[PDB]
Amino acid sequence: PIVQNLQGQMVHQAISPRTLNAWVKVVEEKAFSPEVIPMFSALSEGATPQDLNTMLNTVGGHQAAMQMLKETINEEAAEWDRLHPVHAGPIAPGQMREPRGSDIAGTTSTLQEQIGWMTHNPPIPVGEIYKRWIILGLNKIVRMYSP
Amino acid sequence: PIVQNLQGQMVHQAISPRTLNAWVKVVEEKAFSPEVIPMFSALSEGATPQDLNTMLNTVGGHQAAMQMLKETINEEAAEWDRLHPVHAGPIAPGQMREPRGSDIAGTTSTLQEQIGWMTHNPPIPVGEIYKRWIILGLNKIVRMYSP
Amino acid sequence: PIVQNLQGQMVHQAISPRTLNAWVKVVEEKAFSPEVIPMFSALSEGATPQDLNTMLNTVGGHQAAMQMLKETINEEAAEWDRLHPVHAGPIAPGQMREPRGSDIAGTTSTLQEQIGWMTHNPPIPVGEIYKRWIILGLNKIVRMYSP
Amino acid sequence: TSILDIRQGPKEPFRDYVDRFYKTLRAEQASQEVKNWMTETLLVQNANPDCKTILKALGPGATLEEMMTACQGV
Amino acid sequence: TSILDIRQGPKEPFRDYVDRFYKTLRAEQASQEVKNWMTETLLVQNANPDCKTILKALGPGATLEEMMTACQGV
Amino acid sequence: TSILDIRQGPKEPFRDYVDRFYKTLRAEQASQEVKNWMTETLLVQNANPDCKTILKALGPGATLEEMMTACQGV
Repeated sequence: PIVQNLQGQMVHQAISPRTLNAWVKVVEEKAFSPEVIPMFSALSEGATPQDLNTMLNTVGGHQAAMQMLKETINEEAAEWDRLHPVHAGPIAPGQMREPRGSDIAGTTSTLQEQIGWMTHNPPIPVGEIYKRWIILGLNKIVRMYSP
Repeated sequence: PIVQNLQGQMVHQAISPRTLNAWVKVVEEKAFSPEVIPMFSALSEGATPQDLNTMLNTVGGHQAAMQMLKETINEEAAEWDRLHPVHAGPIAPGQMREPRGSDIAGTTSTLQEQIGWMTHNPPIPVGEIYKRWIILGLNKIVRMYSP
Repeated sequence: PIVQNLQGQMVHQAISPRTLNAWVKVVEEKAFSPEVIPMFSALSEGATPQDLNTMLNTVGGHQAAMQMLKETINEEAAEWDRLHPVHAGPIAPGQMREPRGSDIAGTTSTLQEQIGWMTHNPPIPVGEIYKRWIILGLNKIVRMYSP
Repeated sequence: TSILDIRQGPKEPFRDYVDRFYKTLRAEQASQEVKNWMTETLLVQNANPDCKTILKALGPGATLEEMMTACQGV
Repeated sequence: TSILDIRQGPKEPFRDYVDRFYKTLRAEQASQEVKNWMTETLLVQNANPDCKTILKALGPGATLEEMMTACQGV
Repeated sequence: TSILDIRQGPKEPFRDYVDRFYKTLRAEQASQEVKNWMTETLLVQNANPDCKTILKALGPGATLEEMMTACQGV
């Protein structure tokens, strides 16, 4: 995640193993139950896309759901690209590039790039955009997996 | 929560997973027992409204009680709005807006707004107002759930 | 691992016992399952070759796989030496030596040497080169150990 | 399971039923106004005859602690 | 176990089968285009006659939530 | 359960009863003066005849260690 250091700057720090394991354990115990979404939200505080793929990729089991989510993440990403067209002409030397759906999904962007966008002024909340897609896709799952 | 940093300022820091889990475990084990209220009170030290909705939303089970509480929180909030009318004329550029019942419940306010009110001079204790509503609603529950 | 200190420099710090034990426990529980690879990747964040041999050497059980991996690590290392020939003439006093496959595998290099290469400017990512060999060799194993 | 399929048993305490209701209501994502409509309507409708009778006597305007204490002996 | 050996039982819910499929698909390392080909093809082909029948009625263009809700009673 | 429903068994040690009393008293939220009234009154009143007899001999002014040691053999 990207956290604030004592000095008063935003720097990246790694997520903790008993945080990781707590994510694992939630999924083990409460599967598709709604409490998973606030839980997720708390444990995703200050998290990167990269950390969010890590959390999704580290799941075991419920592979039908994991595939449905993936496909929702790509749909929501396809929709990001649709709604926000690429911008006019070449990229400025003085500036950094606008993200695509795949940069938001973490796929085409690097960590330093993910830190550029979030730490820069104005900052862009690429975590929160992926977060809604995850929560939206979580609703899809919850609604389906209701019996 | 909003905690004091080493430098001597009040800054927000996230709540810990084994704190979260300790909240979960209390509820699992002691359900509606009175010891839940001091326990709550300790674990709510320096907490935001946002963190208080997180704690309430992360409950599983006892949904009749959770609904009774919600409805108590809204009643107490409706009462906040009644007792404290909105103030005269437009909001000053030099000042920040007075809260409503829904800002106290965390609903209409953002985190930075919740930090503005609490950290500013004079500070306003929107946590402690929600806390009484929670404790009051906890009494309602305890009294009902006595057999 | 080599981590950034508060002062703003990269210094070595030792890996933690409950990190070590978490590595052990993953292997105990999920054996050759694919979730082992992201898991590995997270727990190998900022890790040295030396720490990576420590992790491999501390395995118990699955010795056929451990030997297959070793032999993959040496093949990938032999390939490093092939692709990157040694450089022209004697080593400069002002400079430090280029790594071989065995320095990447941690075998012929010392820790201070591993810190020289990574902390120096430009830095060389000898962790990430070993990491791919480990991940590649992990694919070999996963594919074989599929039933 | 659908919200329409939530019903109170002939021997099941209302309380255990109301818990089931706001759990399933917790998995419905509809507008609040619709969920208010579901609350006043479906809850009583799928309540058992003995309690149903009781709840009809509370009239309208009733709140959950009063419903929950009203159908306790049933 | 090979991906061709993944098949749906005569009493096995599709759901439990689809989970098995993307787990084994998760251990295949092939190009995405090939894995897309495997998805539309092999999944339905090794699906049981009763659900297979059902899936033929969805036509093409179908997505996983609709397949998964389509073969639920089977 | 209501505080009036708290009573001492015919074979139940007083001690186990006094624990039950301040647990239920712990779920009463009344003014302290009322809760003092409940203490001196209801506790003895719902105490069993054998201990009740004992407690009448302690007279008024008695404190909990002396009541608790007074009804120990009963």
